[PDB]
Amino acid sequence: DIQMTQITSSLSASLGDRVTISCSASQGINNYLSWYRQKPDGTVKLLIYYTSSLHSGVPSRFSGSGSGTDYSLTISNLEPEDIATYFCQQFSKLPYTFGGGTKLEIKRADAAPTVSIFPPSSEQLTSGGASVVCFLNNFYPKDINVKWKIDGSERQNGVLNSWTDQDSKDSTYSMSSTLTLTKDEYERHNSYTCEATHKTSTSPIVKSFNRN
Amino acid sequence: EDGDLQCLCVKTTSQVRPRHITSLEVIKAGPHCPTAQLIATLKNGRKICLDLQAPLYKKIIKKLL
Amino acid sequence: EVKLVESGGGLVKPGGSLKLSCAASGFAFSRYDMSWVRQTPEKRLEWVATITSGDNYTYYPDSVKGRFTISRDNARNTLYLQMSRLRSEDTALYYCTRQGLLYYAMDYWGQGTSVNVSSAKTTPPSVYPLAPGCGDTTGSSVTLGCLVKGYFPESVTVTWNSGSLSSSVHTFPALLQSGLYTMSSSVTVPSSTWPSQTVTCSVAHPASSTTVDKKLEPS
Repeated sequence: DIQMTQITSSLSASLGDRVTISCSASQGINNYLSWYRQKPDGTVKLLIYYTSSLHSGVPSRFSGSGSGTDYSLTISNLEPEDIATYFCQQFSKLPYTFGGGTKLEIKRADAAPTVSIFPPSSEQLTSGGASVVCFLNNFYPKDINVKWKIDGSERQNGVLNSWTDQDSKDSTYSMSSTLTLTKDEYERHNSYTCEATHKTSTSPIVKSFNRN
Repeated sequence: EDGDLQCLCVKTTSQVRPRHITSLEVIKAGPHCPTAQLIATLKNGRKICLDLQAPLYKKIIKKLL
Repeated sequence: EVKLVESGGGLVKPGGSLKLSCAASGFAFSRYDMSWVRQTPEKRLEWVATITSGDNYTYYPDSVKGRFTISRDNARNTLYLQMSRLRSEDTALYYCTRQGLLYYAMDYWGQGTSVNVSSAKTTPPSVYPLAPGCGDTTGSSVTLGCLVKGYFPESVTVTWNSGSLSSSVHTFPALLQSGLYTMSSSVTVPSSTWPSQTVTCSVAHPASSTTVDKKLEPS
């Protein structure tokens, strides 16, 4: 098997820019690489074959390049139809392997998250469960980190974090941290805190509540 | 590099006298040879691989495919 | 256009069977190598099968040999992928594709027929309202939400006030916990206009034929 390594999971590029998107290969393929683009929803379509020959109906700004184990796709003057994920395949030998994919997102001036914390509702406590929720909304960049602290000592046990796509409206990410807990051991503690480390400040932003 | 099987036509020439070529085989692209190829077979008996980068190529795409 | 319609995708129980179909249109189907590729939920792409157009062979990767069986019917212009002994891992979106001709990459891909694969039976959602308890920090905007626990299959579509306050809303992707789906949705409004105004989250989950409204009551 050939490990096809697309090093940047996602990457930030303002509109009208020049973008390079690298795809490295575990072993030598004989520039028998491809490039694919997947619209956030839509089908995927072949962009470049060989290493640099463009497929029919592909814009001129797309140009492939490389040799041996290293290859690049590159897009001059980026257009908003290109905000998508990109994949490199190789077809030099079986089994055919793809890249991890590179997601393309649009750079804005990094903003901090508006953090809101919520205790588990009465309706759910009746059911016999307890989910403490923490919303971290409208921030940039996607890079964010969360600490859950019950009575001042952290817990990474029943946590679940779900991030949104980049907001089409205003280019800001938002995430949701759910702390699922047995309803009895929820009542064995009082202080519930949700910390959030982000690029926008050194020490974290903290939202909390007590039971009383 | 643990040598897998290869294409019969790894390298090619545009430079050949068509007067010599008695025949012409074309084979598709495959899992055992990523690029397609075509094998011109000469009067004396040799076979040669001709370039698909040159405009010897528009008589391929249509030809077999 | 070269077009590739796909079908037969659905929910199947582990250790089951299913036959995917891919209808071809816009080319000499018999003289083209055809393949199947799948996209994991994780997201990544994965080669699954290929078949030589000189009728000949089939090629699969190690992860699905013997379980999967690619096959064509040039008469019908249709490509089948016969799956059996399915697993958790095989849960993915399955594209049929066209290799071929000069350089052997997949030049055309279909829309994609989906294959969700799990043992869970349809379940409507519990819906719990999310409102700020006790501490009266208020401030000049206020954020609220709706937790949607314990449902299947994923397909729920949470809307607010019949999409009245639809700007300043964030619906989060559903994670799968304990065999059932869980998602949430937040909404932000001017602080003044909440406690007085009606604020209802409507959680439609057409799979279980359900719609669960919930007004957000203060504390």
